[PDB]
Amino acid sequence: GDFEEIPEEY
Amino acid sequence: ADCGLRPLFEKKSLEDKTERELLESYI
Amino acid sequence: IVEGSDAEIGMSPWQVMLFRKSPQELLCGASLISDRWVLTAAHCLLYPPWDKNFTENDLLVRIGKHSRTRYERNIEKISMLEKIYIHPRYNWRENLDRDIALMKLKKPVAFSDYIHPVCLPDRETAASLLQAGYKGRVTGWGNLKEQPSVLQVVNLPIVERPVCKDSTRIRITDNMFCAGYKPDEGKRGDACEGDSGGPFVMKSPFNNRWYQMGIVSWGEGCDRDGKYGFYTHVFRLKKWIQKVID
Ligand code: NA
Ligand code: NA
Repeated sequence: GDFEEIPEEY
Repeated sequence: ADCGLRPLFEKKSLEDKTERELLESYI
Repeated sequence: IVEGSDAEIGMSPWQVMLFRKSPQELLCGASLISDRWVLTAAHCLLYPPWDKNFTENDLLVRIGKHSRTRYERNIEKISMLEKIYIHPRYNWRENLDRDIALMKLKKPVAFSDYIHPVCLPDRETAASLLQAGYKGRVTGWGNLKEQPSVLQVVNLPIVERPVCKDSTRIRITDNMFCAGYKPDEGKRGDACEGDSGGPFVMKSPFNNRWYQMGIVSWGEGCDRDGKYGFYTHVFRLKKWIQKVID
């Protein structure tokens, strides 16, 4: 949410 | 058995800013 | 972490963030104990009073981090869980006795300047260091008061068992220890919400290695006068840890 997006791979 | 030896501190013989507070309490 | 400070880069290379896959958020702290095993609080995964019961697929392990919210490209590593093991006598109904869980990763993680396991105590290290007045260190991305940009650190003294017991109506067990300053001591600090499962570590003066003596478990409030932080006594549950790993 406040969290930058992680790579989709994960 | 290399546990507990940090690359950027113990491995380089560098101390972090407050580890000595802990040592000084081990009395 | 209340009344701590920003960690130095690489100061806690065993620090693990338990991450929720959807909604993406911080669940808890944890620690790296080998290239494939992660240690945390059972209440991080299972706490029926709050309808918490996470499965392997609900979660990710984020290792090597500093920033709470950012994706730390080329530095952190994100791992999937293969399996979760909760202590079979974990007491969620009463007092969180034996508040411990292991997480097995799908794949070994690569060690780096920012990713390195912590030691677990043997009996002699436990006996030497788990003494009233001796300080440990707890780290986390939890609340700053009853949200940090980066990993926080606080050093706190181990408290005498009768002082721990007299600070609460909860039944304390030999599987817990408490830490924190007394109101009369002036200094303060504590773990808080979101720091659950993170490590309480001490640096052995004998071999100069860091040992995880505790796991962030519970506290009445955060950093309250006359209250203390309670930690899972890792050496006391070492038999279970080893049996699981073995
Ligand atoms: Na009491
Ligand atoms: Na307190």
